Amino acid sequence: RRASAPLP
Amino acid sequence: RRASAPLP
Amino acid sequence: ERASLIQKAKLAEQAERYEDMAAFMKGAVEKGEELSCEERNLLSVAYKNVVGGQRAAWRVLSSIEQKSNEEGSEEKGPEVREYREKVETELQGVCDTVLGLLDSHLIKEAGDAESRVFYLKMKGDYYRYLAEVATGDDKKRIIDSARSAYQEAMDISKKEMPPTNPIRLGLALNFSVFHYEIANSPEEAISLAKTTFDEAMADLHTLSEDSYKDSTLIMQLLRDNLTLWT
Amino acid sequence: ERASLIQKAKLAEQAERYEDMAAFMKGAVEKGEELSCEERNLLSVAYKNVVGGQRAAWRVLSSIEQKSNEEEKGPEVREYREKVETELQGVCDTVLGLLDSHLIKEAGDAESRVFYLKMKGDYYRYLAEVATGDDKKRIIDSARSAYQEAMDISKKEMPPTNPIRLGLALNFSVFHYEIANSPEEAISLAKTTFDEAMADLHTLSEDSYKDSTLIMQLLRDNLTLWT
Repeated sequence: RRASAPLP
Repeated sequence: RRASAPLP
Repeated sequence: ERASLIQKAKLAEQAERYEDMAAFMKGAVEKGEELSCEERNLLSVAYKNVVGGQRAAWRVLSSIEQKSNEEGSEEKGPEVREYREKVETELQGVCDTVLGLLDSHLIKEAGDAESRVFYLKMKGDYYRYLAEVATGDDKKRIIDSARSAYQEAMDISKKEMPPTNPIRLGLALNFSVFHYEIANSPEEAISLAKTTFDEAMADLHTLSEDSYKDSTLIMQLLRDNLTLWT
Repeated sequence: ERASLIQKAKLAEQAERYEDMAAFMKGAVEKGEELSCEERNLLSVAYKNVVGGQRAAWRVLSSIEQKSNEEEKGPEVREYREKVETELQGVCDTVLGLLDSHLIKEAGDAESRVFYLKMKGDYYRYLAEVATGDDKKRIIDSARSAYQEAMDISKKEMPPTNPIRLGLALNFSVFHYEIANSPEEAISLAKTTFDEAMADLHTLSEDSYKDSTLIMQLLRDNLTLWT
């Protein structure tokens, strides 16, 4: 499973 | 912390 | 349709949408029909998850409110109280929905001891959650209603359930938690928890693989609390 | 009322009540005023948590629907998956509405305009995950454009190590691979972004280095997965 930008 | 009955 | 509500409730559990699950189960209960072991468990899981998240939320907001009062945060402040009270009202409403479903459809229409104890353990539980957030007049009246349901359930489970039964064990655990945390009786809690642990221990030699694993799980929680309370 | 909504939103985060947080933030945005770095982050955390739980739910219900179509839970799964999809569409439409009518317009700093344009592309990407035909292609164009307008501003007024720039490039390359059907444009974008930031790591303070190398690790992780 791929990753997208995390929470700021 | 104490425990109460778990989920069935 | 009733089967369609039970199906969407099993689907809502898989997707971890417990408020959706709760709504599908309440609607399944409202049909007037009796629940099987499966349906009862879906009803339990739905609401225990809904109310568990409201309890944990209330615990955080009370913790913050205590700190903001301790520091005299004049402005930080009314907002914790307004919001903690908002989360408390949502909790009270969920418990009132469960207790309503119990008193008006479930306890009455209970086919046997096993379900009647299951439903009376729920009533005692939801009154205990209510008592965790209650304050004065209401608090004492709610503590009496939890003890009533827990006692009526203890009587039925002692008379028509084996001491190894997971509902009996779970009931005794919750009632001893009520005694220690809510009723202010640690001795009645220790007495109840020790007795329950011992009676089930005596009859473990007569259980199959599935039976043994379900009973020793709750027995471990009984003894854990005993370790904490002694 | 505005300070009180921001306060109850910080409280809702602590209690992990993200739909409550979302409602408090939407109300704070609706006041018409600009968001600080803090408020901007509360708005991001609120909605990314709300929509993340709706996406994971949709993924499970589609997985079950695929299996039931392999033959008879079918009617109930479709009704319920569509119900969870409508709730998702509505949350994305609320965010995109806040961005287009209040946030993007009333944005000063290039940094906050890129932040909001990354949000716009993201929410259109989540919309495109669940979309089917006519609407799907129109959403994918809206996602591409918003991600492009943001890439342009971040290349012109942001360092390659900037975490918003890195996070934007990561999401855009995820858009290319998963949504737009261009793995080569995704690999090209992810490699380029990783290399440009790598070159300028020697100029960052302890905190900035940690914030940048976190997203850079996600860029290279996806690169490992796609190659």
